[PDB]
Amino acid sequence: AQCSVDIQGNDQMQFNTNAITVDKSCKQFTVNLSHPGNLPKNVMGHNWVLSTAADMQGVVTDGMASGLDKDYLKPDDSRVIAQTKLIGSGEKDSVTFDVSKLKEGEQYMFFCTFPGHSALMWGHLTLK
Ligand SMILES: [Cu+2]
Repeated sequence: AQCSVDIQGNDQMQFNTNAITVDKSCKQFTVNLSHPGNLPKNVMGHNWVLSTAADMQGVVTDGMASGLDKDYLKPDDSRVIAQTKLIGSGEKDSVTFDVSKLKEGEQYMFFCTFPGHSALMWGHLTLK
């Protein structure tokens, strides 16, 4: 069935959606990230990272501190429920995670951790 979604990050520092719905009948969910545009990873790299709303800021801040060589994400970050690699234009990456990780009474957010991008590149991921 449909327990997957295609997300795009472009040269204008924007995702093509700020809301993803995960049907409760899904046991696992897949996000397929692509990067239309022409800019390379260093100027406009994008990733897809999922965490609780409360942990978002910490994940973003520590991600920047980790550096481009670590795809701007702190290694073994226990706050990260799902993540794709950092990609440049023309590249792609997919990630699958267990829906059981979406704890009851928690609001999940998806965002890009490349320095400054989360200002525009964010969205809600809700289970229903
Ligand atoms: Cu980005």
